[PDB]
Amino acid sequence: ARGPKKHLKRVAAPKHWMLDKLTGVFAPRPSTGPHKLRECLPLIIFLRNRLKYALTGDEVKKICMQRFIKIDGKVRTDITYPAGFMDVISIDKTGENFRLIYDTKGRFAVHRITPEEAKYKLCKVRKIFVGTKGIPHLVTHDARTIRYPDPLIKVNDTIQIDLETGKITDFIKFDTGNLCMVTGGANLGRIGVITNRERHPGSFDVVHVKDANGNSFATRLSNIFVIGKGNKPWISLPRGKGIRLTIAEERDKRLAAKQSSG
Amino acid sequence: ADIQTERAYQKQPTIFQNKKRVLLGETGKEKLPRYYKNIGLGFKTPKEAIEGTYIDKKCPFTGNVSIRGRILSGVVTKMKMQRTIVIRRDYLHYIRKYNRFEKRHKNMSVHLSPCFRDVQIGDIVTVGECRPLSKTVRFNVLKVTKAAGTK
Amino acid sequence: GISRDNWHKRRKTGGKRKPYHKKRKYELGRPAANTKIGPRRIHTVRVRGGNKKYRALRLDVGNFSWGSECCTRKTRIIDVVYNASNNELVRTKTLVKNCIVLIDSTPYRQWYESHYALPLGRKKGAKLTPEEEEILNKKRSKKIQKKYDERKKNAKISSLLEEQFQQGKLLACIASRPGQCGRADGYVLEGKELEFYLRKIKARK
RNA sequence: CGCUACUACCGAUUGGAUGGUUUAGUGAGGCCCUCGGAUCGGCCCCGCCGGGGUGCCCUGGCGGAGCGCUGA
RNA sequence: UAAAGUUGCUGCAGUUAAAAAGCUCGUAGUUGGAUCUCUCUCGGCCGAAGCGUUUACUUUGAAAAAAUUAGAGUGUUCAAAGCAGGCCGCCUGGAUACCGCAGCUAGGAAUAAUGGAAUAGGACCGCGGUUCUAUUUUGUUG
RNA sequence: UACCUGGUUGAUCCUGCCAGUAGCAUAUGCUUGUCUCAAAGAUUAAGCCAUGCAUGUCUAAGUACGCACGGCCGGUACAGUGAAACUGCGAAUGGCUCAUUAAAUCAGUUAUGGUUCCUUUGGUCGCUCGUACUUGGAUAACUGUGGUAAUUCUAGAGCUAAUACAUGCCGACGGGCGCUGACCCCCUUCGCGGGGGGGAUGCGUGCAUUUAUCAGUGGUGACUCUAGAUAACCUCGGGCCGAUCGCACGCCGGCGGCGACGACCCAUUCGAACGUCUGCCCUAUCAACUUUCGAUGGUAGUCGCCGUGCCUACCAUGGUGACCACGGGUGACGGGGAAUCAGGGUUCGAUUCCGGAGAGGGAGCCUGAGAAACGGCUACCACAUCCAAGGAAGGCAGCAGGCGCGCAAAUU
Repeated sequence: ARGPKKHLKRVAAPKHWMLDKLTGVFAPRPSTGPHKLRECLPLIIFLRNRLKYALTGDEVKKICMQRFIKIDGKVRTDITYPAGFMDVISIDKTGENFRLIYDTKGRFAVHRITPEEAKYKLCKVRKIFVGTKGIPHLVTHDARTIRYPDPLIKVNDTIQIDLETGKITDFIKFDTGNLCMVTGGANLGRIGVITNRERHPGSFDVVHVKDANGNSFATRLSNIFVIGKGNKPWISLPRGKGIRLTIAEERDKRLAAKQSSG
Repeated sequence: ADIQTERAYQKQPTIFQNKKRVLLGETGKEKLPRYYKNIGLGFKTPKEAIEGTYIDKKCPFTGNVSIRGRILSGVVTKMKMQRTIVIRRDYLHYIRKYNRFEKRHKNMSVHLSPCFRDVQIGDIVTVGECRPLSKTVRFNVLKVTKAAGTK
Repeated sequence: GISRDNWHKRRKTGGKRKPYHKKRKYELGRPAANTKIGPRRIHTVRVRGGNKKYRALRLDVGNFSWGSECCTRKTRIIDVVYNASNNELVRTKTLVKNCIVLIDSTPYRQWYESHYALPLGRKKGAKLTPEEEEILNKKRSKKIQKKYDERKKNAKISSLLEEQFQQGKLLACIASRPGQCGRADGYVLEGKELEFYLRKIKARK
């Protein structure tokens, strides 16, 4: 009531931040940005909770105000800045680059990438419109407006943009057989090949996806993010390759790893 | 069959009816262009809408309304309002303690365009959700199915 | 103050409604802009989101359109003669949307003179005003007169439009909302709309 | 049925107690007076010599008023 | 709250213990007998396109906050808890289930239902007879 | 653990309750050695409040002539730290409480193709065709004169700034495009012949703002979408296209690199608002309810950010009910959820998370993107503080603390 809220209770925060309940009452309310509040990762969470480079939010503030953190090639001093899917985090002082990719359990993994792969990112386009004297435009999941896109790029396709120039380098059409990632829901974090799309006019479309090991799942069309042409990815996948293991195989692998390593 | 039965002039706002004509090429009322659209979800525009003359700003086919949201159904119970009818929607509500159901109903006041003529009490009508058209009306009749007990 | 909420209203069944909150700012209403005819006086009101509405209180000039010829000119508003909502909106002469007004015909008539190549029409009493017959007769080359003739070939004005042009006034409809935009614009009545509104005014009088 | 352990209804009661529940009048009010406008303001008809595109006239401090012109 | 099968849906009782209306019609409600096993496009098993008579089921698949509850792991010194914990900088976890009803999606059709031909006012075929013509032509547009 | 036991009789079976029995929640009594976690003025009084605190804020980068301090030349505008004050932003979050509220709130679902949106992030930002080497009233701080018993009251006088604010077109200045047309040349011919391009005093040139064709650029299931084109308009209370700061010393009267702050407008980032598809407690000793006063619908408007009887005028009599309408009651905020496990259920949920509402009771507003805000204002009602009796100042259901109420709840 009476205008926007500026706080976020720690228990009302997104569960994929893996925050604990005894640390405090509040969670870092992510600032407005290119990614939604519930499907982002605030810079403080990444720098403190994941990378353990800082112990408190003050140390995260010191790191960020030393202009050491670059998100998508731009220095970001906001510690609650919302970093999201496919966003590139480059820390030049320590010489490592990360790409925010969901792990198979629906959480943002600490996925280290080579500096060559840190120069671009994949963006799913959200709408294409024509404005201002017949100039086509393109809106991505990253809230980037790219003017003069290729006429073959339509909605639900993912483009590849160079971060330095912010211009489209390549694109993948949304079609069966193309590799994709699920960015929302129960199957969030899973990687597979698109097999079939069911269209429901006036409602949400359903896309069916099959893993490398043949597991088949489905999700709404808005949750589909095509990664590469065919079954090969255009980006580097996390330690797990998008395969979701059942709890039985997870336990079996954990027990085998415990046995082998002492 | 006068259309102008109100204090203001009735016309489709999209269609311009004052275009200059040709004297030697005009004998009698030539044509009045008709504005109509096809609504989505596979609903066919009725013939009486395309070749009719009625002015209905709330008509899903020849008006300013857009159908979006719930597609429902019901039976016509009352037809005593201008371009508006009352339909009844019957359903069974589950009571968990007794593992049984009870009959319940809700009446919806829906807009009926003049493209649906001779709709009778008891017919099954398919309604589509639109913006609030009045205090209680939020649905527009999209298709009229004649009752099994009809002529 | 003035409220536009629906929770002060009886339910569809007819039962009484008990408010769960007091009046909100976003449910407000404002007094009407009874836009009379007079020297231009427009007040600005700040609205939700910081935007601006133009509450016109007095207007005597509007941008009206002659639809058939596609000739829209800035014209003076002379009178209101029909309102489809309330008679008192004609008696007190308020400019609202879809109200029938009398507008000057001088700009449209002058453009028609710049169009004029027609044969003898209504030129009995004459005018004998010099430097005005240039726009009708002029000196012109052959192909210019050919173009003017080919324009005359497709010149056709309704008898009611002529009868209005003789009196110096035209019937028009306000297609804008002066109390919300500050502009009283519209289009000149033509065709069956003109006939219908002429019958309405005649039956009223 | 001549004893008490036994609030309320009916009270030839209108004697009393945080008791606003709607008619009919009056009436708060952001003054949204279109009747209001001594005041406050670079030219408006000057005091006069700040000084020039001509120690010679398109001038840089209104000393200073006149319901005449305009401005919130 | 359980005990209370003393509120009974599961699951009570009504001859005599408390209890069936004096009797009979009757609308809503509830319940209701048998019976039915060039239609469709790139390459002689594929997306589209489905009025199959809408459904009710049943079984799936999405979407359903966290915390709580159930539950996986993890010697808090044990436990309630918490989301965390060793190896002369590296390994991990921070799962999963359930989330009623009502909405959305997808097989087979048992079983309340709904019965499409009965004055035939019921597929498929030859007639285009004034009309829109791959948004009329198919050498330099008639 | 899917459990029973005592009590009617002289005795017996049975209905049936009373009592026992275990948990849970509030109070209370007695008792109390370690150690970990931990509820806590909800119930009565959304009763009343002394006092203190709870919302402020400056970077290299809006404004510094306060010696208030301070430097290395007191003939180099501003060296620096910099209190005050103007400007900007926040104060609409948070915290508290549960009074009101029974399709209301709320939950799941869906829609905005019916709206607004500070900020963040992309970010149309020489697309206008006839003093720019920097423009103007001011006013605070500061200095002085004061008034009042009194307040975070303020007046008069003397100074002085800007990021309250640009009404420039020296720059793309040749333009290009579409026009009320003085000159021009052609195809078998000296008889009015049907058809082609340049040219100026004279007119105009952007999606936020309303009244317009064929393509109907690109989309949607569906637009009266987006884009385009022509004719015009463009608000006393104007309208966007930049009148400013940042320590290094560098380039063939000029150019340059990083920034900061602004600002229209597009992008649902955060939202908010509005749509009732379904689901809510008891009550018939509540059976009909709504329609001078909108009750249901239609038409046209007003208002509103927008859809809408939201409001007005006219028109039509509708609309809702035994599948409980309407009325009444609730010791009713809704939900997540909490108290036994036979299975099924019965109760509870003021209470830390989500949504709503309120700030003694009503009502009306200013500012602002956002409030009908109360640690904002203006009234009335009820209480209540100081007074020199003229007046002035109030709102703990914030944290603590008091009084009161109580069976019932902590440290100014």
